[PDB]
Amino acid sequence: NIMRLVTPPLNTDPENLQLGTVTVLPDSDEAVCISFAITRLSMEDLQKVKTRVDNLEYNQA
Amino acid sequence: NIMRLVTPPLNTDPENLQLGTVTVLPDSDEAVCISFAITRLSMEDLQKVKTRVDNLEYNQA
Amino acid sequence: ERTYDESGSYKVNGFELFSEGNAEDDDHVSVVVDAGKAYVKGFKVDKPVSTRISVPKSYDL
Amino acid sequence: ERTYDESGSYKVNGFELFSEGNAEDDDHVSVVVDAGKAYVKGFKVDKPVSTRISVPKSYDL
Repeated sequence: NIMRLVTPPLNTDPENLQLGTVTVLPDSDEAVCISFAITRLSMEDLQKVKTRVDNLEYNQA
Repeated sequence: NIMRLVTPPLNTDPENLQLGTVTVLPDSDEAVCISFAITRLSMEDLQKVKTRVDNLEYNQA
Repeated sequence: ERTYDESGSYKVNGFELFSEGNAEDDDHVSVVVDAGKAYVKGFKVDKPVSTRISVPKSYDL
Repeated sequence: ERTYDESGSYKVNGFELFSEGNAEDDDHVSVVVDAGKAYVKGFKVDKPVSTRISVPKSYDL
């Protein structure tokens, strides 16, 4: 599709982990690479998220 | 108890996982079933929660 | 032990409650628990088919 | 099985996408995937070095 409307293919296969998407410009050597890999959240990260929620509710108050 | 004041039994046994509650109307075959089971949160779900938090703080700003 | 110490008891999928009112006995109301999977106390609990349970009718005055 | 039930598929580290444009073939663009570690369907996937992949150029009109 044209660059304004191009989108990556839709997939729902549980057996595969998506690492990212590669976009190729029309008839060119240039390509745009982006990573969208699902990544873990360690218990430290989840505690930091909880602290951010605490700060959000404090600011709401 | 009367329908306005009836509540489910309180339990704290670790050995059991609560799946829901069933309410029976007084002297009737009808019964209201609701599921309150604790469900997991995969890494994708937690990442989505983190994104929601990011949107929340953006809107706060 | 590791699973319970990390995440505790949680549901994976299923175990929905549905009322049917099967006339096995006039003093009971039949309830159906849909098939599902869960980890209770760290032990997996996989049920392939739904389980039928019955609750006694409320007659206390 | 236990890991996939608890958390699904996720990435631990690595697997970044970089475009190099190596001239292996005029009809292709070379892309490098950096080394990383991941858990797909609960099975660990640990790669020590990067992998080269190539995408065909777009000529559809």
